[PDB]
This record gives sequence, C-alpha cells and structure tokens, in this order.
Amino acid sequence: GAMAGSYKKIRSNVYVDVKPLSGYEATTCNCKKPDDDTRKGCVDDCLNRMIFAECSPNTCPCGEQCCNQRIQRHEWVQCLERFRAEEKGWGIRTKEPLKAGQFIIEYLGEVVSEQEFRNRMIEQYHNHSDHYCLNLDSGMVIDSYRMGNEARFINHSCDPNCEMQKWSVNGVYRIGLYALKDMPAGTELTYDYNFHSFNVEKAQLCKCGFEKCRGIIGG
Ligand SMILES: C[S@@+](CC[C@H](N)C(=O)[O-])C[C@H]1O[C@@H](n2cnc3c(N)ncnc32)[C@H](O)[C@@H]1O
Ligand SMILES: NCc1ccc2c(-c3cccc(C(N)=S)c3)cn(CCO)c2c1
Ligand SMILES: [Zn+2]
Ligand SMILES: [Zn+2]
Ligand SMILES: [Zn+2]
Repeated sequence: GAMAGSYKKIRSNVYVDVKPLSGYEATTCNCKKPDDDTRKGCVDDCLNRMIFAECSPNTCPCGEQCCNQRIQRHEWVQCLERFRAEEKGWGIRTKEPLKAGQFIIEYLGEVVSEQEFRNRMIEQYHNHSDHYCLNLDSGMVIDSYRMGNEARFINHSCDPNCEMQKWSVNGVYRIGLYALKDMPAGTELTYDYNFHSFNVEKAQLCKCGFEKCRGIIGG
C-alpha cells in the first residue's frame, strides 16, 4: 500500500487561536502517602482522579508516590508500532499486552477553533482521503492534519478497545487515549470516532469488521 502520510511531529499541543483552559479549581485530594516507599498513592478513589483532574506539582499529599500525573509526566506506553492495517491504511498496534483502564498515549496536535478548522477544511484539507481531527471542548478541536504524534494513525472501530478521556492537567484540557479492556500483544488500537472525533461530514466506508458495524465512520 501507499506510504504513510507526512506530519510534523510535536511533543506538546500547539495553541493556534484558542487555549483550552479547564476552569478547574486548584487540585486537592484526601489521599495518604503510603508508608511503603514503593507503593503508589492517588489510586482509584483519589478525589482528583474522580473528576478527571490530574494532581498538580508540589501540592499532592503523596509527593513523588502519586500515580495520577500520567499525562503531564508523558507516561506513554513504549510498545506502540505503526503498521499496515488491512483496508484501513496505517494503524497503531501494541506489541505488549495492555490492561483495562490503562493510559496509553496523549493525542497531540494544533488546538484550533471550529471556525479555524472549517476554514482549513475548505482551503487546505478538501482533497484529503484521510482525516485527522479530534474533538476537545466546546468550539475547539485538535487538528493533527499537519502536526501531531503517532496517535493520529489510530483507526476507528464501531466496537472499540480504547477511548479518549478529557482531563484537566494543570489548568488546561488535554486528551488521552485509555484502554477500555485488556488487549493481547499485536492488537490494533481503536476508538469510536462517533464519540470522540470531529464530524468532518465526509462519508467513508467502515472496515472495522464488527457484526454491528455502522457502515460508515461516525454513522
Ligand atoms: C485519524 S486517520 C487514521 C490513520 C489512517 N488510517 C492513515 O492511514 O493515515 C483516519 C482515517 O483513517 C481511515 N480509517 C480510520 N478508521 C477506519 C475504518 N474503521 N475503516 C476504514 N477506514 C478507516 C479513514 O480514511 C479516516 O479518515
Ligand atoms: N456522528 C458524529 C460523527 C463523528 C465523526 C464523523 C466522521 C469522520 C470520518 C472520518 C474521520 C473523522 C475524523 N474526525 S478523524 C471523522 C464522519 N462523520 C459523518 C459521516 O458519518 C462523522 C460523524
Ligand atoms: Zn489523590
Ligand atoms: Zn496525587
Ligand atoms: Zn464499523
């Protein structure tokens, strides 16, 4: 098949004409730092975790034992591979097993208004046969058509094994990919564009293979 599409790889979102402020209060929780030097704190019941807020630097009661700073510490899995996914161009798969709920990778790109993006669609993206636009917040999107990271190659499934979650990370919304279920080695990562992706209003046949496939992506 064809070569993978070109993009400018970035390590952090680029803010173009909007900045995705979360409006969250300063983060606080009631977690206690485990006396064991090597046990994690801020686990499932962390009051910050429960509102999709990451703990902030210097103020978490667990200190360096806090495990609720995954996005801000860029704690991405290191076992991802870009590969030819049959009938779906390029996709991303994991080379190691993943566990339900686990953080995988941040989705990066240019953060733009829906106005700027609809402008880019008419002027720059009208010829494209692959689309790269994630929803973020009211009126803003993450455009990875030109800059981003390898999460831009993750394909859609009507029966997805991953999902996007929107988190407040030190006052700004960021989007991460998280596993919905345990997945064995070699599994292609997928998420449901109907739930997470901007409606580019293009009809493309879905090849996810699900018994109850929606027929087209986002349908
Ligand atoms: C975010 S890109 C994913 C990477 C893309 N496959 C590539 O080769 O660059 C989304 C594009 O991938 C293709 N795609 C994603 N999921 C698909 C699916 N389930 N069935 C067919 N094509 C899919 C569509 O062309 C879609 O516009
Ligand atoms: N229902 C909401 C919704 C969500 C996403 C889409 C898409 C779509 C297709 C390919 C790529 C992308 C990306 N943003 S990457 C989005 C098309 N449509 C209309 C046709 O169904 C959608 C509708
Ligand atoms: Zn906590
Ligand atoms: Zn914490
Ligand atoms: Zn499908």
